[PDB]
Amino acid sequence: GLDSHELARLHELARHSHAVITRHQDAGGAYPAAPTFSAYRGYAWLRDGSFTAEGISRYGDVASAGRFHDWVDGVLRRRRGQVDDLLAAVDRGEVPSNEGMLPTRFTFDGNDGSDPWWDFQTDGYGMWLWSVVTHAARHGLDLERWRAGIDVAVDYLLAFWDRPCYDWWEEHVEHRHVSTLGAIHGGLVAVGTCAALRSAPWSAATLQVAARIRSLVSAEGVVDGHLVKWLGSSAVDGSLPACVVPFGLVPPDDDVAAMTRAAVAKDLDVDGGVHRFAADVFYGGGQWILLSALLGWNLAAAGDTAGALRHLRWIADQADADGDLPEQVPHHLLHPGSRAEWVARWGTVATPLLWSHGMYLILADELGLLPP
Ligand SMILES: [N+]
Repeated sequence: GLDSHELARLHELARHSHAVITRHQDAGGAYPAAPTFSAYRGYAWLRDGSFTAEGISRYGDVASAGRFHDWVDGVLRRRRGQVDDLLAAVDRGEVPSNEGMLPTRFTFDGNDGSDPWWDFQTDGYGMWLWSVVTHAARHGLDLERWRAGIDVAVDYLLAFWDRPCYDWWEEHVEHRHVSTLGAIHGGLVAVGTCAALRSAPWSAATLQVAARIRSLVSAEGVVDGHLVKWLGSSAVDGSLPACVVPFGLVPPDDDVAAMTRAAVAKDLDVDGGVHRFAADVFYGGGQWILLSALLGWNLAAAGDTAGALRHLRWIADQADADGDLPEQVPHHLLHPGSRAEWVARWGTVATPLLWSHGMYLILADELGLLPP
């Protein structure tokens, strides 16, 4: 199994992951993506923050995770009128432009941090529903604390789930991305199957829309037995295992789950470090900590503890002298000639990336390795 040498190092990286996340959590409750990376500093993402919050909730820091959910909830209640206006526009047949949608980046005070024409994404609102329900179930909490923000997110996603948008990586606005569909599905099934939310007006609708998402993925999101990066594509994306665990398009034991884990591993995993997609030129297309953790989580869930452990160890080997985990490492580059221009333009790779730490904690917990 694991010797005292490796257990001590993995425990310390878990302790440090909790510390770096809670040290950089904003006073208002937001988790930032990266406190010192030029292009990300000063902003929060619901994607990063939701997976971060789920690592912290598993770790057992109820107070920290709860302040994140408070933050998100209050940000979303503030958009009640914005969401109602977009729904009324749809009802009039005046479909709003990407420029009018809810944002991707948030400032720590809950304002738009970016222009959605350039980065419109719907996945983070589905990930937040999955996160807050999973947290409340784990710690026995009353979801009425965050219900009015849940209601905004649900209403928005029931309207806009089928809209093309940019993927997790802020690319390809014209497409419908399977890990985006998957994030929405996970959020909708989490609220639709939640006994505390049984009387919500949208209860039945969330499970009917989740079924519509699965129908779309069955028709256009599966090729040669595996999920694909966007509807109508043949290629895989490193984000796709999230459609198994945690978002539940198919269970871990399904043939499409197995075929998707094997395709991601064959096409994108080098020596334990998982690339985003074949064409990735961002910093040369490096190996992403959070994706090695996502694949490891999916292997643990399917009963492949050994494969899970190999990916955990790979991630632990990327910690720097202070125990900080970067976004990505360049040990294998898909497009080595593209790295220099990114380092010149934005600097050295985001380190720490809080989502890297959040995912480390999830995978550690899946393997029973959080300090006792
Ligand atoms: N699991």
